[PDB]
Amino acid sequence: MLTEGITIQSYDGHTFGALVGSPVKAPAPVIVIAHEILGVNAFMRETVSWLVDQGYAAVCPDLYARQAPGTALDPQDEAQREQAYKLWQAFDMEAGVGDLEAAIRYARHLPYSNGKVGLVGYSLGGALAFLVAAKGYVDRAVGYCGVGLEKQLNKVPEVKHPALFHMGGQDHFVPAPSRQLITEGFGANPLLQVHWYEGAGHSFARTGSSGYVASAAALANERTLDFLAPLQS
Repeated sequence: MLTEGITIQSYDGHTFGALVGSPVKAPAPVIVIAHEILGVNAFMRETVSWLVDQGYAAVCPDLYARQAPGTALDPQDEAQREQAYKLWQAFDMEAGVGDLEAAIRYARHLPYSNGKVGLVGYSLGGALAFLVAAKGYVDRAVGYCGVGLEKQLNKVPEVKHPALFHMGGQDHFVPAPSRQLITEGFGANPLLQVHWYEGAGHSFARTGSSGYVASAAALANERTLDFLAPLQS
């Protein structure tokens, strides 16, 4: 689901929609949410609503618009999971970073903006969040469950704004040697944080998922809110 009439235009003229939640009170910092491999779906709607309740505005851009506009897949359904995997496989990461850059500029100039922008990414979006942190487009970035971080380590010293990552300790995408590489590499830059959630796998924070772990999701989300709080007026 997207907000009717909202259009954001990127570096190369491509345009894309977004789900937008205005803040309870103006002004407010704006959080750009980078979605999972499933597009702008029920969990994005819930995440928008949560951040608004917590004193933010939120913008969740349609990052699959270069492949199939309006993707919104329900992970309960096998056919929709399959569609999600196929879209992810073909996803252009560099274009996603450019699209996020455009969504960030858009967020910055919203009328109720207090001038500060954060980004929160999940799954596909958690990997995008690290790339955005390396580019330095936002004041603070958060990624949950990012895949392939261990292949992006040479970007660690490029990070010049705080970024926080939450990773399941049992995430099959991140086996022991990858966990050790990420732990050692990110630890060299004190602007980065990476927290591991023992006994939690991938999607440990996605309500409704068979991988959801309420205690781990609780701790991660609390740390997220405390990390974003300094953006507030």
